[PDB]
Amino acid sequence: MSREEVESLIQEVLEVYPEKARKDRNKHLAVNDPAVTQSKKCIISNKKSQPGLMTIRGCAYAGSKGVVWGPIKDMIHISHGPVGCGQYSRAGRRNYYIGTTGVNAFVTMNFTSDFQEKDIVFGGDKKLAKLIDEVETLFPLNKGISVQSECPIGLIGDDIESVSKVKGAELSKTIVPVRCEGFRGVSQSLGHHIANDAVRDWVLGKRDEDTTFASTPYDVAIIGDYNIGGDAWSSRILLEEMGLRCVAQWSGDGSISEIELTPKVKLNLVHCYRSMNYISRHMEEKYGIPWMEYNFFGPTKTIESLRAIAAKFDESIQKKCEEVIAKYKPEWEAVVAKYRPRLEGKRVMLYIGGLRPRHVIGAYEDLGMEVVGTGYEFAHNDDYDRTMKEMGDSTLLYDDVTGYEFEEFVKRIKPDLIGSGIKEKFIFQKMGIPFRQMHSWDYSGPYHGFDGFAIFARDMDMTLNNPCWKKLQAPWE
Amino acid sequence: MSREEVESLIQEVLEVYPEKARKDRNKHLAVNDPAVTQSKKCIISNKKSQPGLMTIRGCAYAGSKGVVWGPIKDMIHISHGPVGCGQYSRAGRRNYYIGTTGVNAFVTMNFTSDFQEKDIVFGGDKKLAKLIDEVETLFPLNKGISVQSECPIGLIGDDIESVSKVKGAELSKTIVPVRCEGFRGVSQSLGHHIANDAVRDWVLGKRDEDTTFASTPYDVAIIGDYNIGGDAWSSRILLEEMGLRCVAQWSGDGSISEIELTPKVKLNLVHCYRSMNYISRHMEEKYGIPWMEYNFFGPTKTIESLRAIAAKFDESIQKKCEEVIAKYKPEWEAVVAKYRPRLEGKRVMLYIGGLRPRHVIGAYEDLGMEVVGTGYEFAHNDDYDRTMKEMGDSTLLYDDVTGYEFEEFVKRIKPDLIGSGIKEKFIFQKMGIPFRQMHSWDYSGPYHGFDGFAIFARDMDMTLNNPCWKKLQAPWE
Amino acid sequence: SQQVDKIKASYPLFLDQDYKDMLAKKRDGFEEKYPQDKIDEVFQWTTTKEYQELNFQREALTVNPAKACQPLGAVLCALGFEKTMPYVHGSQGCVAYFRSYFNRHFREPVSCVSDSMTEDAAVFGGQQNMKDGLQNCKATYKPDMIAVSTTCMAEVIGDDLNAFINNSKKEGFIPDEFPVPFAHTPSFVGSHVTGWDNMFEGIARYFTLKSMDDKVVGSNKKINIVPGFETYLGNFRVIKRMLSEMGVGYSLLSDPEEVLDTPADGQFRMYAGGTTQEEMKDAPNALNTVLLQPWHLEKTKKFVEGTWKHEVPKLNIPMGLDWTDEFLMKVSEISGQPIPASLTKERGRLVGMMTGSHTWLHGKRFALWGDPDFVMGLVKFLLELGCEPVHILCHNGNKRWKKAVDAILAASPYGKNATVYIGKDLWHLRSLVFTDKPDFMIGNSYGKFIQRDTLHKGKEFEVPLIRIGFPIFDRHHLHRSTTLGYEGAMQILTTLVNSILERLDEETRGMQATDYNHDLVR
Amino acid sequence: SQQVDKIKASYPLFLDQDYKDMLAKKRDGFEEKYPQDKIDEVFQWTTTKEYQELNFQREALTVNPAKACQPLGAVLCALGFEKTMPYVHGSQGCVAYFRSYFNRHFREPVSCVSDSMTEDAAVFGGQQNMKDGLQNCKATYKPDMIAVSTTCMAEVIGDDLNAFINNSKKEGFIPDEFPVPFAHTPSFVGSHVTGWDNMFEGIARYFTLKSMDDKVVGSNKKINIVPGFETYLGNFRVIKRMLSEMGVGYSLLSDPEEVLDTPADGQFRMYAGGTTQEEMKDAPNALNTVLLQPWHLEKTKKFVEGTWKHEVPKLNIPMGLDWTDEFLMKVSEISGQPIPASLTKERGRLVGMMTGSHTWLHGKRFALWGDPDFVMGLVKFLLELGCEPVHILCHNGNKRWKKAVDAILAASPYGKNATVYIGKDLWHLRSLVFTDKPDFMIGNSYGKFIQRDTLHKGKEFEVPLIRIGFPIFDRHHLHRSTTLGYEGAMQILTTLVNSILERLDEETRGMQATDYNHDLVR
Ligand code: ICS
Ligand code: ICS
Ligand SMILES: [Cl-]
Ligand SMILES: [Cl-]
Ligand code: NA
Repeated sequence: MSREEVESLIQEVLEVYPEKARKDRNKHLAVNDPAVTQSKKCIISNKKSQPGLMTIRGCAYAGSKGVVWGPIKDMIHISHGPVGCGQYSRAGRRNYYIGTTGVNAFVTMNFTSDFQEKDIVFGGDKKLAKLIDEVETLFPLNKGISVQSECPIGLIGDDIESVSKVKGAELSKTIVPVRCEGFRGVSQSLGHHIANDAVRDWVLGKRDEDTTFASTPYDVAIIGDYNIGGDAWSSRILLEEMGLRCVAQWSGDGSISEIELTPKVKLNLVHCYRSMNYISRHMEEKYGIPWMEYNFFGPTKTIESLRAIAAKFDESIQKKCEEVIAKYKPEWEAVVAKYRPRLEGKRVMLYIGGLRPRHVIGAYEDLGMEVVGTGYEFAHNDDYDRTMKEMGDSTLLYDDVTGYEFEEFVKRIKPDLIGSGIKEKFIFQKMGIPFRQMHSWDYSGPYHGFDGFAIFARDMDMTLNNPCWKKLQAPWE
Repeated sequence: MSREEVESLIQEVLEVYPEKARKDRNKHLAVNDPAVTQSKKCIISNKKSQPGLMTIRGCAYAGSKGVVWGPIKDMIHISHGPVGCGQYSRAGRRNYYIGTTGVNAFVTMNFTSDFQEKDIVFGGDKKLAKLIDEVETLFPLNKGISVQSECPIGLIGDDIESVSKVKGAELSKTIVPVRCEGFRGVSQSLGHHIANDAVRDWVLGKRDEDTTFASTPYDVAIIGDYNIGGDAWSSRILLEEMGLRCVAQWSGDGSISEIELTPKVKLNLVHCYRSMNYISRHMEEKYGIPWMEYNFFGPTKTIESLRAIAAKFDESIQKKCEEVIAKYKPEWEAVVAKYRPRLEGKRVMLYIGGLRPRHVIGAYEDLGMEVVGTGYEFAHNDDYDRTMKEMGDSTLLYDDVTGYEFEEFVKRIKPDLIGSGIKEKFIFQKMGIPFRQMHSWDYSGPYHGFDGFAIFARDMDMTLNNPCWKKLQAPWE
Repeated sequence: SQQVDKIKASYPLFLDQDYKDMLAKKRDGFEEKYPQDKIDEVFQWTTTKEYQELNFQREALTVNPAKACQPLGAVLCALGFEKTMPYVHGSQGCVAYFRSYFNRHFREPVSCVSDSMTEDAAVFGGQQNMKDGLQNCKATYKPDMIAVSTTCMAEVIGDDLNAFINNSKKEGFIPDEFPVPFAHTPSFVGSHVTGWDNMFEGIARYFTLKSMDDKVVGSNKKINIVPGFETYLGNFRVIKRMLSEMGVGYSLLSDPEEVLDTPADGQFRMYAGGTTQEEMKDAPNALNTVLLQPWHLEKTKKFVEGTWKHEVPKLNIPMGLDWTDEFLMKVSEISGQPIPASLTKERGRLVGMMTGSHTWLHGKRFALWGDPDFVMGLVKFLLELGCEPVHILCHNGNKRWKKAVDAILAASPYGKNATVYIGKDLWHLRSLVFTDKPDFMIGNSYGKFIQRDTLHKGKEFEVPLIRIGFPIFDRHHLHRSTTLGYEGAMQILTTLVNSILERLDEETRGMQATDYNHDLVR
Repeated sequence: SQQVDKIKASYPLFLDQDYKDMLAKKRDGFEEKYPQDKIDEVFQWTTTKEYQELNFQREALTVNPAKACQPLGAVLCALGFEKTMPYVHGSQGCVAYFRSYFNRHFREPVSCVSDSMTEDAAVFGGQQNMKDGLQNCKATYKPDMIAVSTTCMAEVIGDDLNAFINNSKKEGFIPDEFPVPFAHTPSFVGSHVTGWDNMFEGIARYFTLKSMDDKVVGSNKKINIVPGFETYLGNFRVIKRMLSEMGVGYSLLSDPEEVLDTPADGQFRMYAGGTTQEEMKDAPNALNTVLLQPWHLEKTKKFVEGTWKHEVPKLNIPMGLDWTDEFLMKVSEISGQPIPASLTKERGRLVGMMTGSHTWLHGKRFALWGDPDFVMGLVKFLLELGCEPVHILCHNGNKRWKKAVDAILAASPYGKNATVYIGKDLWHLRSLVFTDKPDFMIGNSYGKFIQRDTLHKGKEFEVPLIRIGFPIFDRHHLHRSTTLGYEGAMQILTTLVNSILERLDEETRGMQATDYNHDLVR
């Protein structure tokens, strides 16, 4: 499709909307131009969703409890409010960890205050304090508690900050109050920010006056990798094979101690810019620690990132970097040799959250596939700034896409594969379009690193070329 | 019912038959008189079945391969002929054993010469010699081979005896030819006899001149217990608590060495008189080993049997016998206390093979139940001689009962429980009559001994008093 | 590393020695982990009676609940109406969760909209969101009906749904004739099943309250069937099948089975089938109304009896033998149609299966949970099979319901060891299956973590999970099953007996140790 | 000893210490057992490629066959006709086994008589047995028809069935007009499926051969359906259901589904339902005859084409997507009836289930066995699912059938690793699952012993059994299920994918070792 045809497609789709929605949605749909450096000249983002259009977005509690805090494995996170939020988000995100669940780790458990009407009318602060005592009794090996506020907490005027201060002092325990009520912001994104500020204000500084950790010049932290299907582990192994020492992982398979140790590292390696740039900027300002973005999707980006990271240290790290690259070269070349012939030329459309819609593009290109459209649920313009040079000319970009827009775009563009989420998956399977979950990896993965590229390739081939897709039309029709 | 009513029931049921079958079946149906000792004047047995009347009987191959030889665990038994017999009889009988199946034990495997037409036409003796070499190669820890003849072997004139001699000599291995073709005899019973003669002729004498086995005055053998559900183990434990040494078990969990050592024992304890009395009589005549019949069903018979067995030895054994009785007294008394109130007065009809139709009566009576009818597939008149005194006056007796007869008797007598085999079970459950398998124990058991009585009582209660039997009539009918 | 012809995913990739070594260093270096001995000691403690007593003294903490929030049930109810869009007035995060929860259980598309109230709406209320939301929804997704429920934000701030909807029509955002039933569905009251009840009464009210003058009971010669919160497609289908078998005229009010099972034929159907608006308008002319799950249809009951003047029969959920019998007999009496031979035969086939399997089922002990009507029907059927319900948990049950189940238990010898729990969660149940261990659990996918915990104590302590209920996320296509009627009873029975036999085969598979009991025939 | 309130059956009774000690003394004292090191050494050897080569060099020994003998199939065929008593001329031991075998699979009564030939018949023949047996059977069990097959005794001695029956009628043991079709069914030729074919062709000949003069193809506007040896009740039902759904007139020839599923209502029905004699007599007037399992209906096909002049279409067994499609398209072409919308939707739902489960099924490796048509349909469907059939065993298959299955495999990339074996048994298969391990076995209850053997080598070598086939003795009520059509394809798919997910859950249940992958959602 040409630049003008993609523009016509946008305008034709927008015809269904009432004027107010049409005017707003027009600003969130664009034809890509890789030359542009300020994306706000082509597309607007991080604005309120239009009511009743079936956005795919979640809320700030999702961004804070579900995304940033919930993976931290040796703390207990309280879903504070009525029973729904904690139940719908119980073990839905595959932020993997090593622990003894219910004893020293708690990630897949659902701790809630289960608000009833009496708690709404009279407040939940007395309940929260009693709940904290009960947590301490029944789960003595927990190393800290967070309180993840659901919508009602701020609306009824509860003061979870005072509870946390008083109960934290009384029990000599780190208790983190998080005001991530779902009415705040417009999406998961503000949840990220609120969660980052909670880490900043209640945890990150606990060892500021402790000099007992012996650092080395090679101490790094993996920032913004939530270890989906083991992603962070297949990232960490490469970095340590390169000679670096990973002191912390934020927050996949993460522990509260390694968060407290992160101000002692020499470099913060940021994968998810969207969710963790806030705390990265804070540690630069407060501790002088530099941070850099990297990308471990596919061999081209993984090699580029290893080499960019190693250049920040010394010749010995760089020598180990080239040994890592040499070790895995036959492995990923074998993957490409097997699967690129099966995938060359295929066209894919993506819709994910705040990073992967640009970050996985290079991995698809390493298998000869072309990303013909991409977009984010809740990215900001600095994310789109980073996306336009990664996407081909005249491709289609969509911010906070509606269910109707996405189906209509797909019907016209006719992609060979779609990569998006669980609320999209079964729609497109009915239409006979191969679909891969790009949040949960469809219960597969890891996809990061060299070992993840093998799985990514196998997974795209198994779905795109599956025999099921040739049988949707009955032979008598 | 009165004797007259039962006599009238018999005559009414027989009116369906043609004259020839009527006259014959009349001789196989009787009203019990407990004073009878010459049962041949009341009921005839061990005669051919009338054609086309749906006998429950099997064949001589079942009595030899299925019953006597199959259980011997470290030998390999060849079902010699076409593929059916060995497949239908693969693992249908629960003759339990300890071993490593496929390596040193072989009970639940089906070894077969799988006759095709070329074998019928040219004979199977060359195939048998080759099969024996293949068994020796692929199962090197077997301690002997038996050849169980199916119908065609004798009909086509094969000479398995010469093969067994030549191959046994060549390979220095015990190879036992058994002429148990199913056209021989009239039931499983002749297979017992044929099987006993093969043990006698090819196995039992092998250690006649070997005096290296260290005998004791307390050595016995359990003759005729095939360890259904573990029956022989729960018998053996009591004998050894009484101070005896059980040198052999024929043939449940039995090994070929145990058999070869049996002529060194002091006393043979015969449970199944029908199937093993032949070899027991042989062993007294040749070796001077006395034998006795006993009964380990229910506490009354088990106590009497223990005391009768101990009486054959010295005072030390009789002392340990009363110690065994004292130990288990609280246990079976607790079983009776729990279950007899749930079963008192209930009436049972039995139909089984050649021993249990009289051997289990005492166990039912220990729970307050009454056996109002009983019979055998293939018993002889010396079995019925032993059955009349154990059954109440004017109860119904039936030999080689037909399907029609058994159903009509049940419809008239209306027992609370029926105990028979798998070909009977599902008929009477449609009729809404509780049913217990008295061959396979319905995949439960053991029923022998004190530990078996507890299971027996539990099982009769679970089925007789089950809620499912109150629901057969639709409430709108 | 990877072998390209034998690629390993997370399991078993991370069991490679280099990954094991790396993870050991991460733990030792930086996680400041409790010693394994202390971890073992605390785990053992959580399995004890002492820990159970502390556990059951909880008054403020809930751990691993067995319930969801009201608007989830409202959405499911709304989906069952023709060309109807579920619409939740309130915050959009809730809707992303409701859809995803159902996506994962049904493996089907689930459509639902929000009007995305933000912090502005928290201060000023959500009337503008409702006006633009209804207009946007109607124009974009072209539903014939929008059924409105609420998130807790809208309930706390006190949005007046009636007034907002009236004003959207007065100001022209949607046509005055366009149907917009609604219900208040606060997540801090009751549970998801309460939301279904609230939504259904709201739809029933919308179409009949102001039009009763011309209604005559019995004039359409049908029976209304209200299914309740129901997540087995087989249960919708078996009810319709049995009523068509008897030739009974019926009206299933809220019927999502078509839209939750559209064919994969190249086109996505947002809407399919469903109860029509005409069926609701005419429902008061039925002979009577039967409620398949009365214990969460109380508010619907009051309306049907109070306004339609239907003599709602006192029937339990038609689960098991007795209660399917009573269901069919009551339908017969109301409709005048006799129970045909085909259903008498199906009944006798169930009884035949019960006689065939009774020995393996007798005395088996179960722990179970779920919604009130489902749970009591499962308790009833288990008693009919001769099994022992031991631990019966209903997080969202009430005292009246508990009293009714205790009576069922008291009327059967198989109930002597049973205890009914209400307001307890799956962390409570975890303690119970350690201290008073049953043979199996019957429950939804969250039980898998209890099975994991029990196995960790030791194989002899493991309590396997039988998956019956909602949600089931870790097996495929079980939402197609049936639990109601004779068909549902037959399926449950087969699942129970073959779970028992599967586990026996596992315990007796060890060569020369336990395989003496590894029978070919069972 | 026993505790009265916790009674133990054999498992775990004999694990008690006193039993363990006793069994140890039994072994050491009198069993002269091979040392355990030697036992372990030989077991390990039986898992090697060296052993496999010797195993596959067998020419005379058969171990653990996967087939039965002809008269078993003649009985099952005969049971499918109205008020028909199966009657096997020969020795009574066989009938006892036929009945027990079917009893244990169906958990239903199975009627069959013998005429109990004894040793004297080896010299004098079995005519008197036939004479008295036919009179006795007819008088006692009052069948409308007696369908005669043979045991191998009768075949070796050469009993002339036609002469014996003709003399029986001549001499008044049965009326001249009483139907007594017969077939010679030698157990040393073919297998149980051959006996089904032989019995069916004998019955079809009896009723049509001498009355062809008034027959006109197409004149009754029906299609004849011959099912073959079929032991899933759902398969008879699904074919009748789909044909009725299309409004296609049909006659199912040999239909035992009623008599093998009678209700437990207080009365035993020896006969129920079944193909009528009039349906056999009228079958030549059909439009055509379709054979559901053509690879064991070759003799029936010769008679139908040669005598009735039906142009039997070339259809595979209707298993999986493509072959169910082809069956319905052929029925539509013959009957003139369109494929209705309901079946088009059911097809789309199956495709939807394939798309939903394809990621877990992809590449999964299977060993499987059974009868020829069943096996080839299972292979075809696995390919459609994107699974890899690796070891395909048909003990009773032939070289033509192998050629056809190799061609099916050659047409799909998922067949690259498959080998088809004929004449091989389950001891052969055991070797293959050790040396070239698959993920699962698909087969009958005899496969449980191969799973036991593989586990003994170690948990990482265990090959779990998925029970699809005949006989299934160690689970209850699986005979009620379905393998044909779209319905059967959905059931197989569900069984396969959930078997995969059960095993994955087992491998990831280990706390702090493998449960990082113990996902709630799959
Ligand atoms: S990577 Fe992360 S859960 Fe930063 S694992 Fe997850 S495509 Fe979310 S809030 Mo799905 S830290 Fe990206 C995310 Fe955010 S899959 Fe997407 S939406 S911006
Ligand atoms: S007679 Fe008895 S149940 Fe001893 S009633 Fe039964 S043909 Fe069994 S263990 Mo069927 S005491 Fe014989 C028997 Fe054993 S019918 Fe056969 S196998 S050796
Ligand atoms: Cl958990
Ligand atoms: Cl075996
Ligand atoms: Na041969």
